[PDB]
Amino acid sequence: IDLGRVIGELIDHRKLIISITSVFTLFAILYALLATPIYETDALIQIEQSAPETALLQSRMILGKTIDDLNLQIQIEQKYFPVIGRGLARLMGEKPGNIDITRLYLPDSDDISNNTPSIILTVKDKENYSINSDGIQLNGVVGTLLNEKGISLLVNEIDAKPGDQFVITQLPRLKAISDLLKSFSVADLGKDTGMLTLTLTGDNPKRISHILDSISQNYLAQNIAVRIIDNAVTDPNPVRPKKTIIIVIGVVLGLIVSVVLVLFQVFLRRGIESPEQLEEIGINVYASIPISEWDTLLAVGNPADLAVEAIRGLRTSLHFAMMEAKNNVLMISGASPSAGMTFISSNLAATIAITGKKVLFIDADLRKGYAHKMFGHKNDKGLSEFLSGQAAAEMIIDKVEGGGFDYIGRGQIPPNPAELLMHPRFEQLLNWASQNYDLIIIDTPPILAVTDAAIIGRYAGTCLLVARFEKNTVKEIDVSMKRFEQSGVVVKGCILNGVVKKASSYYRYGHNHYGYSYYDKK
Amino acid sequence: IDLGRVIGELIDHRKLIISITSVFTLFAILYALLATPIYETDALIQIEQSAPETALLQSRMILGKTIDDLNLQIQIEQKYFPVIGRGLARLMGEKPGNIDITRLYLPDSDDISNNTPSIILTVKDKENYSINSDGIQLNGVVGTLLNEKGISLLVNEIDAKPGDQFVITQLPRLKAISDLLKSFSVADLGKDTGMLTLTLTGDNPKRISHILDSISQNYLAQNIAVRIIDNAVTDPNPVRPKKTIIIVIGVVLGLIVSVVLVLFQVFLRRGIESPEQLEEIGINVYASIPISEWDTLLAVGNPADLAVEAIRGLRTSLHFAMMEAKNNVLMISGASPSAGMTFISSNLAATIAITGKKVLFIDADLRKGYAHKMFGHKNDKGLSEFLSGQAAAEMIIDKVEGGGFDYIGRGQIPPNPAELLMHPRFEQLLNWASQNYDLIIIDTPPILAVTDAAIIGRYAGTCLLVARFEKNTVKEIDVSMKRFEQSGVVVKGCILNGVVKKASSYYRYGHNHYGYSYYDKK
Amino acid sequence: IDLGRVIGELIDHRKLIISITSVFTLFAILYALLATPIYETDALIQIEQSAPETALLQSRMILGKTIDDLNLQIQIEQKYFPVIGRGLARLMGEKPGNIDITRLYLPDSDDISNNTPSIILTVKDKENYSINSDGIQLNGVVGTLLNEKGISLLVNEIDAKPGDQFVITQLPRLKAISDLLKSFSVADLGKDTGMLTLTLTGDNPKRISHILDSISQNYLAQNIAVRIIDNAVTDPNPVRPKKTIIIVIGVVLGLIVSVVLVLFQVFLRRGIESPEQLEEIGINVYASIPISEWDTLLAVGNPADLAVEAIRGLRTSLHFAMMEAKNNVLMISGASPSAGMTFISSNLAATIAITGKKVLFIDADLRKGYAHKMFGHKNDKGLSEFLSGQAAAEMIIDKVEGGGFDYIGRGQIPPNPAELLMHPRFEQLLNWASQNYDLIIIDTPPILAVTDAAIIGRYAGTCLLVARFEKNTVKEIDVSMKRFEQSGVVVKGCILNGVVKKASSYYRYGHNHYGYSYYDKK
Repeated sequence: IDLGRVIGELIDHRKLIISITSVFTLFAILYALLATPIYETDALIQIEQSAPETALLQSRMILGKTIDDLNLQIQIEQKYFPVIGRGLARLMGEKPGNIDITRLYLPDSDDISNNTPSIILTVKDKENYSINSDGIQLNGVVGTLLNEKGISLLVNEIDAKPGDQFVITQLPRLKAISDLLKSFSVADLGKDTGMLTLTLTGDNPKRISHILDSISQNYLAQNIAVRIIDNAVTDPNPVRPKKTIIIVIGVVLGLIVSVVLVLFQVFLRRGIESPEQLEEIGINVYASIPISEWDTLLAVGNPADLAVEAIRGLRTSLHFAMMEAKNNVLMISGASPSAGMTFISSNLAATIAITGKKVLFIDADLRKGYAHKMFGHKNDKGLSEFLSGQAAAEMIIDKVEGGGFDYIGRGQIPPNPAELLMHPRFEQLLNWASQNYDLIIIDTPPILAVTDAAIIGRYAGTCLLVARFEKNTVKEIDVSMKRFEQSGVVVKGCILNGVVKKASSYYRYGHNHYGYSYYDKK
Repeated sequence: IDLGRVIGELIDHRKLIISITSVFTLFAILYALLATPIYETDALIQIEQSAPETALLQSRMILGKTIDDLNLQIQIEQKYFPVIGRGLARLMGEKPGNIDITRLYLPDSDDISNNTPSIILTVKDKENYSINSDGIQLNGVVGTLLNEKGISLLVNEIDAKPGDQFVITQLPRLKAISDLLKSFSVADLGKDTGMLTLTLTGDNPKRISHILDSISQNYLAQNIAVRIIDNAVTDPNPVRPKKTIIIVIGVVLGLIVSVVLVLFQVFLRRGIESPEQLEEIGINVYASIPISEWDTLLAVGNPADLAVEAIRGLRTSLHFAMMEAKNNVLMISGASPSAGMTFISSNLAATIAITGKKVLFIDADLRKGYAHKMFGHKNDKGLSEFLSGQAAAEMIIDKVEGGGFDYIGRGQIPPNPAELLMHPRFEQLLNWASQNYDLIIIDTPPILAVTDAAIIGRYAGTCLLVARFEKNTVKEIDVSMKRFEQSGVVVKGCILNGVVKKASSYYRYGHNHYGYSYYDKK
Repeated sequence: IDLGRVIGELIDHRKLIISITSVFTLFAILYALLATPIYETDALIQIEQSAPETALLQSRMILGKTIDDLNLQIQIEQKYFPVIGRGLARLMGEKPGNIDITRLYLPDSDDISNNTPSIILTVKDKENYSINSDGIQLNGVVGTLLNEKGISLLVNEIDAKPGDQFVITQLPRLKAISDLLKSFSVADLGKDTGMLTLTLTGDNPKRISHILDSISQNYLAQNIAVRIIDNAVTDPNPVRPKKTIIIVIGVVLGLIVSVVLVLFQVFLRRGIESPEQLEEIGINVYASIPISEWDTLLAVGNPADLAVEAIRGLRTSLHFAMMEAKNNVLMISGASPSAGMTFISSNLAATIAITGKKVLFIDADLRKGYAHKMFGHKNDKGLSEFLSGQAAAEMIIDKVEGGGFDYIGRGQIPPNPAELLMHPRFEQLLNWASQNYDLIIIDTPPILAVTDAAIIGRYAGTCLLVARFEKNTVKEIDVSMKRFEQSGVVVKGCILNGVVKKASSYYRYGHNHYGYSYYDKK
């Protein structure tokens, strides 16, 4: 692989790459805008050492005094049902509702796991409120304390709108200490100075400054039984989430994921990429039919289609290739199902019939042939009925309206399709057809599925394989040709079908084999 | 090997990989959820150095005082018969039963090895209990102490349900010290500060906090004859087992074990992977029969089977390959036993007999031929009886009901099978059969087992080998062909049997050689 | 690639390289000249340690005293609508207007986000001024304080011109401290000395010296309740923007961007670079027509053109190449549209007609042929009308005035162009034309677009392909020739059209294939 190859692959997979990168960036931006902002407050303490003082500041004695003074064991959180309800409410300009509680004694369930009892407070108005611990409803008012059902609660100064719910947890003293200790850090900043930098993170900018002031003052009173230089102030710019580094990572992560997925699809695909791959093995490619964007025949409904023009090129190439053959019978056989053989063979018959030639189309796919459905069908007396002996040759030939050629349907699906084609009536039909027509085109099932095409190929003077652009493999075509040759059927060449324009073909090889549209635009 | 090869191997062995990875993850999750949770309590001590104080804290003098104060030599464990009975009981929400014992004097067996005497206490109710040391049953009550059979026991406040057994061990003082010392650790956390961080691990969160408080207080009283800043509190989140790192290791370990086992099976397998391996040595492969999911013949019970369609392809390939031969006798010989020769040869005779040809099936496997059992048999007068001279040719030919062809059974297993086939009656049978039939198909034993096929191959105009997909080796086929050629029998080609769809074949080679199913689904 | 190749590529892409480098340097110079200059003032303090004194200097206590003394919370900025209005005003010699404010109390909106209220002061004259916070207009005079609409303002000594607007923000105390702290740095400069180097950056050289003097004096008074050696003086040379390193980076960045863009265009282009690329595949190139700087024919309006001289070379090469051919019919077919086939074929007919030969020009591009428009047309009865049978051969032949040869127009665009060319009237026309003319030149559509040229090529004794210099690929030509050969049309060779002089061709190959102009300049 070279620079041209990888750049062509990027150009071809640009849509997948952009989609993956864009969804990654969207997730990164949604995270950076919905994650709760965490502020950081700092303070400065003058020590008259400071290494044992650092461990004393983070001790449960100093921090425990802060939990008790500020009631940090009363956890109050705004209620939001999703994991994004808090982020989007902040985006919508909704100010976070807050309630002040000074006394909270829950019945202390203290079960196997839930050591943190919780209730749900629903704001009814500015004054009164409701409480539901486990469905037990209790109505309370600011001021008057509540002592009912083993639940003591004192809510002061409800600052919110009616309908706001609040999860009120009474976490144990050690947990409240452990939460404060996890967000509280102490540094020396000079490693020799008597200066300690107390920092505290949290989602509430005002609350974390009151806590850090309490920690500094409780440590101050404890030491005198030291100087506070800078009291705790909260940085108004949140330190997390760091939006820029999250979005940039979302871009880089989306890009590298896109590349490795594209790099795998390039290294794992085995389908045909160009007619050159077939010609490298010695397989003559007579036409490359591009994908048509469009029950009528394409060569009649849209004669100017880019696919029909490539079929006209096949017509002229076949005319020079079909001379010096045994007979005027041309067999067309896809290598795999859904290769587009009936698309090519029926439109090829149309492009040759308009040239004034008498063409007979034989849908000899007794298993899955649908040429009768496509042309309009008196489905009785098809090819099956003729091979079985219950129909004459003149009774199975029909004319296509949007055609120009005669066509023979497969008939009713026989139980022994391969055995019917071996009947001598089949060769007698082709010998009779070879005298009343200029060209006989025969659709056959794929040789890698059944052997029907090998039997029919014995009576055809020219045999062509139909390969799908990306669905069929080069070796798949080579096995198909060798299977025909093993049964005495020489394949004249292959027809690549369903070619799509790709930039990687333009850089790996010097051509894309898609075809130029050519008309005066009017 | 390339990326395509390894990815195809992963796709083919995905079931083994997923099974191994899933059982590894299941074991890891069962360990992470059944291992007893171990909590960690910590304390803070202020030293006014601290390096000799660390060694004094872990001394048997300080720790020995703790063992005596809290009776740590009385080991009490809830009784569970399996290694998982404690884990699952905790999962089921069953609270662990605990009993308080203050006096435990066992008869002190002190034998060669068991220096730790043990008894089994069975809770009968809230008040009384039972005791069985070595089968000697003793009934005791909370309160009143027990002095019987040299066993002193004082159980206080039994907190459990009736039926809970308890193993009560009286371990020596040094062992109790060694157990505490193993879970007790001392650190300085500043390497200069007078701060010591005493930590203690254990399965009981309340007990380890009482022990660490005792250690701190016994060290405190001993030093004043120092300040305890933070008393021992237990972290409610267990430090072990670390579930996430155990499960993630279970995933990674299952994956790497799956890969190396798959990597060995890929590097150790020698069987045929595709018909290309045979054709690389110059062995013509006339058909690749896929594995049929299905005593009737497959070509009659299910004519539309994917295996029968590949046999129809063999029929058309054989017709073109059998012309220009000496006679109409086709010999089919597997390279190894259970290669599927009789599956192919009997179904091939059916697919050719429906074409209106007279086919004779000769089961010339006088050792293990079971064609008579498969078709319905008048087992008397088979091929053996004819070669021995006790049966006429017209008396050994039988007709298959679900057939269409005539068949000759092997007969009774002769003592000299190879010698019977050398009798001139065998060639006279084939010369007679060659005049009353269009094709004679002969089953023969594998040439690498016996020489019966080499003898029969002298009279057959066409000889084909049947190879099993993965069971037979390429060289195994090459040795079989060369052994025939060494005896004057030229093998026309090979028939690969039992092909299964594999993604690795699609990436190593450009084709899988399995065959496309082709029918209108109705 | 070698030194010659890369140097030739640089010479050929010199215009793109110079343009990119020049726009990069222009942006860098505009940045270096429009970015606001930032001055740096420094002071020297003598400490009698200095490590805790450094942290005390940057404390909010010392810096907060400076904000209050100098009213640093009153932010005054000259109003400029663009991001360059301040830079260019400084370039134009306009001195920055400044107003002195001592009292600023805004109504303190304090909404969700905007914690910094702002107003807009518009200077009306030396004495009075106007104020608009949110559209509310207020008129004030220097001296007399304003207390209206909850806005307290005291503006002293307006030094500006009437019309100058000023954004007056009252930022919070912490923000003003954070802005000063961000630009204030303290260093020791000896790491042991009692010398502290206080430095302060800012856009106002006089203001930053007053602030740093305040910081030094507030720290001096605070410490005595230390020696100031060097009072704060501002370096008159701004420390930023560093113009030289910005411009030099603009040069280097423009160069490396130019190189990588040129390096990609060289590695991504696949078009033909020289006639040697075609001859390496075995394609005979009979002429290389250079780009002509110029509805008349080029070979008549400017016979001395460099393109016409190369066509005269094609004429002499064709004369030697067209002998020993079946007939005197020459077909010319571009490989892709807009290849210049009609430019070459019509001018080639002119250069051969002046030699006294009778030439017939057949515009057989029934889809997009415009030869009739170029020569002057009685558009009725073209080639289409003749093939359809509604026009005689003698009625479709016309004479070109600026010609010398006869020409046949395409006629009205037929619905079946490819089918009309297959009519036997086409060969009868050429057989008749071959007897009344010395050479017949036939324009045809590109073979990679439609098959019209393959049909016409069957009756032409010589067939040539027209390749565009850079638009067509070598493989594109090779596919075109093989498609003709697949239809029984042998292409005699190719004609490279639109060649442009390039230095890289002179270094990769030994020639540029552009052609030397040759005339006596008079």
